[PDB]
Amino acid sequence: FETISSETLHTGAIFALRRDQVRIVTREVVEHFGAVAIVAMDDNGNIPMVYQYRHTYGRRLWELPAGLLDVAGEPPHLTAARELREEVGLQASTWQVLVDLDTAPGFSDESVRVYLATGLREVGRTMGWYPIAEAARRVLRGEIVNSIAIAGVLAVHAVTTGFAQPRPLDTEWIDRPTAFAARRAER
Amino acid sequence: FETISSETLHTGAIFALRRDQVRIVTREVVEHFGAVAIVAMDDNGNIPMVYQYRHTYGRRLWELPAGLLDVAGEPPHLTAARELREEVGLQASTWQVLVDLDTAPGFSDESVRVYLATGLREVGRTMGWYPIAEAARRVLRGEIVNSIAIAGVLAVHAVTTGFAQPRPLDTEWIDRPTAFAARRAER
Ligand SMILES: Nc1ncnc2c1ncn2C1O[C@H](COP(=O)(O)CP(=O)(O)O)[C@@H](O)[C@H]1O
Ligand SMILES: Nc1ncnc2c1ncn2C1O[C@H](COP(=O)(O)CP(=O)(O)O)[C@@H](O)[C@H]1O
Ligand SMILES: [Mn+2]
Ligand SMILES: [Mn+2]
Repeated sequence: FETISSETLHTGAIFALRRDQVRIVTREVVEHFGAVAIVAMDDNGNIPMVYQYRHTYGRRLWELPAGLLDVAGEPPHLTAARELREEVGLQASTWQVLVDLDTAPGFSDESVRVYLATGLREVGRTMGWYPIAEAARRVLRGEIVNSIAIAGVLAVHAVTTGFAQPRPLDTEWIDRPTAFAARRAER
Repeated sequence: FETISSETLHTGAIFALRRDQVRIVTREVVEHFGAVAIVAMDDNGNIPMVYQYRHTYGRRLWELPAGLLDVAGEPPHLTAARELREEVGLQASTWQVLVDLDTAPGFSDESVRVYLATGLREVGRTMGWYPIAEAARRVLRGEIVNSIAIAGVLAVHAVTTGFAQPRPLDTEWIDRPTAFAARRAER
């Protein structure tokens, strides 16, 4: 395939809308910053989750601590470590890559890197703590629907059961977004 | 919270962009049709997956058979049964709800219902067949990143391991989108 022409329709606060012609076909893309989420597992197999209101659905959803990659030039896991601290007041000595997910491949370039933080330390000075098995059962019961949350909860669940393994921080993040950030539409 | 004012910025082919003022805060929302995906598991624990090019990432991704809810008034599982047939040429006698996922809760109202189709029959007249365990290991290895795919693969993996259970077709789909379809911006 090949992009014959790109046309920017709208630039917003956190994303930009663009319309391209391909291969001929029309493809409207939503350029996003990209984001990072954290699955902080403690010594007893529990992870913290936040209950946040999502205007898109008009209700609160259970999710993993997460943030947008809106900090130009800042390393993803640095962003992730900051959000973990600010969201649930936790510092972690060990960071690994749990799972990368492309949220809506159909119309957006957003990709989210989910980290697995361990060696937890309570620092600083709404949310709840869930045993991984429960968080997982909550997913399968529809109580956790946020795609990022589902991916992280079930991934660490595969790890906690010995089925799979975490990964190094230098693991390549293939689809990390760059378009919107490259615009640098701020001043 | 409360929407003080909604402003439609752009209506596209498969989604519409809208900007609302809330509670005051600005929230730009991408109205989507919603979609359905299928995890068709055969008598031996294998599921079919398609390899499709995603312009948003400029490469091909491994995904579950899926379709947009662009068929006005058509029941979701009917849409799902049609896509399963057209995508991998399979008919299924048993349909259950596996998992619902809200793709990018941060800026879109898109929600996807993932079904678990069993009692498979090859009908009709690129894709591949994967043992659930492998598909799962592929997710944890980053070879499967599509959020819908990750959610479906790992969910059916929790079911195949006896950890969780599928669900009835009448299971409420809380976040099923309605905004864009309610516009009926076609003729
Ligand atoms: N980002 C986009 N912008 C404009 N049209 C899109 C689009 N993404 C998909 N479409 C389209 O919507 C219709 C069906 O698309 P797909 O069957 O590729 C969706 P799916 O497998 O990605 O869920 C096609 O006719 C095509 O116009
Ligand atoms: N859909 C949207 N439209 C306009 N601004 C948005 C937005 N979604 C989030 N923002 C915002 O981006 C900044 C941080 O947002 P959040 O920390 O709520 C993101 P996250 O937990 O949803 O990943 C806020 O200053 C706010 O403007
Ligand atoms: Mn956040
Ligand atoms: Mn499709």
